[PDB]
Amino acid sequence: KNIIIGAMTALITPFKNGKVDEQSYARLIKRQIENGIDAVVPVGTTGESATLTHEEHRTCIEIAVETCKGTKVKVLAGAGSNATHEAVGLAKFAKEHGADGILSVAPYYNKPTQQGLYEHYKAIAQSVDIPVLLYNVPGRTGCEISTDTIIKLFRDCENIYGVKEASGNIDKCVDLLAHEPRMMLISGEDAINYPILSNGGKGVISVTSNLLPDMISALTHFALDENYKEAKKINDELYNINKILFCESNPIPIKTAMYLAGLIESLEFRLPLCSPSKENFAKIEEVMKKYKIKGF
Amino acid sequence: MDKNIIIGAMTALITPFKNGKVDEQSYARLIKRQIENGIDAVVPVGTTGESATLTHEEHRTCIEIAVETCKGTKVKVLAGAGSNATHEAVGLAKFAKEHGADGILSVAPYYNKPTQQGLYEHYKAIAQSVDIPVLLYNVPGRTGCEISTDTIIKLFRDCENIYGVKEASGNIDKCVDLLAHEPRMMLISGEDAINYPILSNGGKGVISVTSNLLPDMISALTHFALDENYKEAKKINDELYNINKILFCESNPIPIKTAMYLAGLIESLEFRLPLCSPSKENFAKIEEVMKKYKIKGF
Amino acid sequence: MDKNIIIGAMTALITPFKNGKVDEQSYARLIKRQIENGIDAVVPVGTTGESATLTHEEHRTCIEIAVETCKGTKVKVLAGAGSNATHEAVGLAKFAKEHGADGILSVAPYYNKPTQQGLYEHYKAIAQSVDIPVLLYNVPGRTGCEISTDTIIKLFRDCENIYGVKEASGNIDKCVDLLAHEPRMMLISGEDAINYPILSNGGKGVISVTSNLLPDMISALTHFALDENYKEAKKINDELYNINKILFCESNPIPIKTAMYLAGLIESLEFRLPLCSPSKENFAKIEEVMKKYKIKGF
Amino acid sequence: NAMDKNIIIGAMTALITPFKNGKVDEQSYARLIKRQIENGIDAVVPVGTTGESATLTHEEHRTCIEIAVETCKGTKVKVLAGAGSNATHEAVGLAKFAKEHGADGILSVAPYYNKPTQQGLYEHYKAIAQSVDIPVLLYNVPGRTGCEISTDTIIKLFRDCENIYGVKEASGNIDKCVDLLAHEPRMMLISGEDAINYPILSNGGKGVISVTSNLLPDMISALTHFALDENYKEAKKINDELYNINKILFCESNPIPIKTAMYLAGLIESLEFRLPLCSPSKENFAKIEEVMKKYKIKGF
Ligand SMILES: [Cl-]
Ligand SMILES: [Cl-]
Ligand SMILES: [Cl-]
Ligand SMILES: [Cl-]
Ligand SMILES: [Cl-]
Ligand SMILES: [Cl-]
Ligand SMILES: [Cl-]
Ligand SMILES: [Cl-]
Ligand SMILES: [Cl-]
Ligand SMILES: [Cl-]
Repeated sequence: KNIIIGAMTALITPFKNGKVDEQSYARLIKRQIENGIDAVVPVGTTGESATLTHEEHRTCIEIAVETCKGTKVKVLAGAGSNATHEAVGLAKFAKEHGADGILSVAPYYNKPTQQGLYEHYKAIAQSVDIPVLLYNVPGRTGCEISTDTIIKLFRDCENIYGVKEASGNIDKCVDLLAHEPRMMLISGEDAINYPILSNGGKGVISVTSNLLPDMISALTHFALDENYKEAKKINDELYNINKILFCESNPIPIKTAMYLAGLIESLEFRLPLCSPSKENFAKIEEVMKKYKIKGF
Repeated sequence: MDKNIIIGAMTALITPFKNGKVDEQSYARLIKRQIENGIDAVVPVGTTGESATLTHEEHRTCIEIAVETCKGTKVKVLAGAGSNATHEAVGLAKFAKEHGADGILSVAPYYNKPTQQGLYEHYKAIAQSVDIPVLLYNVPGRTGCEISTDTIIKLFRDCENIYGVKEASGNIDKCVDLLAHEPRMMLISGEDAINYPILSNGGKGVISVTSNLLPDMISALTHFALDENYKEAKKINDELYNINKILFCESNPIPIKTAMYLAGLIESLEFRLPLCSPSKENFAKIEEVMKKYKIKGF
Repeated sequence: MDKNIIIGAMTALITPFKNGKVDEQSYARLIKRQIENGIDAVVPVGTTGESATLTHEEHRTCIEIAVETCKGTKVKVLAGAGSNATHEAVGLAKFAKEHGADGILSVAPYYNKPTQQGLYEHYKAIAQSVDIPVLLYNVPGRTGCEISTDTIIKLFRDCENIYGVKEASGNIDKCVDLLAHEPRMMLISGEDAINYPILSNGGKGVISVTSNLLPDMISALTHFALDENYKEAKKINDELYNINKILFCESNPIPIKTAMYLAGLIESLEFRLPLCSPSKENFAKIEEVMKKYKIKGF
Repeated sequence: NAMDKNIIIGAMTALITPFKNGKVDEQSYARLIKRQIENGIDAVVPVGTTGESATLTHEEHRTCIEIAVETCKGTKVKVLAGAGSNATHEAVGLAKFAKEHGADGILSVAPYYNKPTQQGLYEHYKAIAQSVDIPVLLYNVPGRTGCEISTDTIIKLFRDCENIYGVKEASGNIDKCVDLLAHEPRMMLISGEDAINYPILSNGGKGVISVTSNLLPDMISALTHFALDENYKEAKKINDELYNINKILFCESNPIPIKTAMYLAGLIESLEFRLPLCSPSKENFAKIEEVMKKYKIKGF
């Protein structure tokens, strides 16, 4: 198996005057690289994938690929869709523009059956020869990839190598690795990075690492090296920030934090996303004071 | 206040496929069948119509066919036009208008979970971009978000052409809340099994999946209720419960297309991935349930 | 079949405390006030009456006071008598009958989560133990289990004295399901905000929290609906929505007892732990909502 | 602070209660407890949910606690008696009752059915804790009670009451477990969900109150002891091996599946429950029967 594992960041997409701030994007990626991160995920949920155009999607993947060139950092591009023909197109597109692998979210809104999910991902995996990571996030999609479906896809499709789980369900994580220990289970929920890793998970795709790349990468690496004592210490230390970064829908809080930290110049979203309430803005600002935030 | 509205018995149209493409002649035939069986409006390219997997050109074709087929009749076209990206939703609204839609149905942003403030700005932008009626669509089970009663009411009061909401949330308490606080809006049932309860509380129409198969029955239920013939409306809602329930034994529109195929109303049981045929067990359950109903032909 | 029934407008009675004991004089006055304001039955020692924290002797006293206060009137006593242990629930049913109850309300077993087969056997045992009417009570948010439609219908058909169900599940779909398949049963609303929708679908009464405070309004709503005056019933249901909602801002009966205290209808705002007074903020919200309503004294 | 040091942790079993001809089978109960003791178990919990507390009489409650205390006497095994109620006055009475009958501590479930507020829950447990001088373990199980003890409430009770020493969590919410131990690392977090015993322990949890251990006490006790010694590799191996049985033991409401397994294993003579509990469906019975055949089940 070719795989992409370790500490990985779901990159925010900075905007300036309604456009992707391309210089800022490259600079943010360089900061990730210099702080121990193993891979970056351009144009996922945290990157406002829903509201980007196809050309902007291309631009972000290209910038990620170029910034990571000559480094150990890989690019796991977001490429999911709820239409199979579109997801196949996107997987091919990502590979065309130099991605090392793709993250492909379960179809949102149209609620396919397990058989549909199996055929969806089989089509995607067959369209490219790079690694594919499934992404289960039922609170956002309205559907769940069952354990049996994930395992069948892993066993049947050479390049499907694991799943990013964002379902708040540690029982499912036990189920997955007890039955198919060969897969790469990746945490998609920051607050529980340590519990997932301590049960044999092999990485994280993190929102929090946008702000604290050094701490998330340290946690992940400690855990992978079976230094559970030190990984847990960091996971506990991070709980407050990990929680507050979801006080409103991601990436509203993380972009607010990045702005407060002076890491992006404009606190700007594309509708229907918008700035947080004053109460939540103030909570985010206060929680941040307890952490050492690396600059550029 | 004096909004234009689209209400009454309405159908969320399925989209038939043939050899991987939209079967345009079948689509027209199905719409004419709805018209001839008492339906007041049709919704092309919504969820039941597999909007997620149609191309932009197909979206255009389906709307154009619906508009053309309804010409020379009272039947209105309420086009599906929602997106989870506000700039896209605005473009879809203008696009539907340009192609002759009488109004638009605009689903709450799915997957990206905007806040209420974001939902308000989303729909304000859409409503400002066209001069035709806009019906909000709340279906939290699919979208991952809910347009709150406060937000719906604020939109209704602030934007002239937002005239109501299609509710698909299995929450009759919310239906009471909405009409108690803002009795001028058009509340539209988006859940077939509870069509009668929504109408009897002051709802003014339905956007139905079941009416694809049984348009005459859904039409009668709605008009009985609008005329305050509640005993007759309830009787039909009760008779329809079994089919209303089986049409969601797998995710819509898998069961309704299966039923249309079984009834001989479409030629092939064909979907676009990630949708697919139902399990053999569910296929058989649908077939058995249908035997209790008189299904209008062409 | 021709079952004895207890239907119409009914009140889930609060239990007033004074110095840590049941205030028996207050209890009697509160019941007389319900009788004088058009209520058809009262329910002593249910959830709203803090049944969990009353002793066996207090349970006895409350039932005896309800029965005595209702003598010489048409008002019925539907006594709370459920338990999560079948042997206990049988004992409670016999006990309620012994002390003069006209029927019993028997909640689905809480906490131990029996299966449908277990629920069927539970209620079959209870119904066999007495010759008075038994009303099932489904409230999954409190019990952790749900009596399915099939189970309810099987019980109704198999056990002569089980005559229907109080539904408090926020699920109008299930109300449709129940009466579409078994129209002979008495469906009773257990959720005040949706009293009208349940009645307009053929429900035959309510067991209300709000009627503690506004008995004449709940009675009128119910009787308008039973006479098929749906416009008038809906008008009251809509007017009541604000109070109906605020009465659950914290777990019932915390808000209703607060409201009764604010209205001057009980002397002290006293609960038995683990119930306690509402937050300062919720106390203020309840007071403000009440200002819009006419409240009758004794 | 003596009390702060008095805890009951390690591998613990939520005991089933065997019936024979509608009565508690006292000989069988003693025998089953001895089997737990001889297979590495650190404490037993008589008359909890798994023991069908809801349907036992007060006299049967006393009998079960007495048998547990006597059987554990002279061993290091502790008795953590079920003593919760949704009425505070009753819960206080039950705590005193458990103490007077020799229990080492009590397990006290969050009030079911009546849905108290967090302030009510705090007052409920403060009353209970002040009534006895033995350890109290809170028990959060929202799917059964209809309420949840919030992290803030749990931490406040731990900080305010000397003898409230931790919480048994059965909420399938590992985030909450992180939250609890990140903010109050001195408490004893106890797993109440067998399938995730290892994840809870590896995050600093200090024991389990197990249903599965009724059937496989040796495997649950080995897992727990490995984890407490930071041999995570070996603890995880057992947790993984156990997943199939841990899952099937909840195919219907506990203790329906565990009693079915005990019966099929010959560890109790009859598959008998008190209503409203009853035997499982034919489908689930068969699933339980087949899953068991992959495990080694110790006899007496
Ligand atoms: Cl499925
Ligand atoms: Cl296996
Ligand atoms: Cl903004
Ligand atoms: Cl604000
Ligand atoms: Cl099949
Ligand atoms: Cl007696
Ligand atoms: Cl069941
Ligand atoms: Cl307060
Ligand atoms: Cl609270
Ligand atoms: Cl703290």
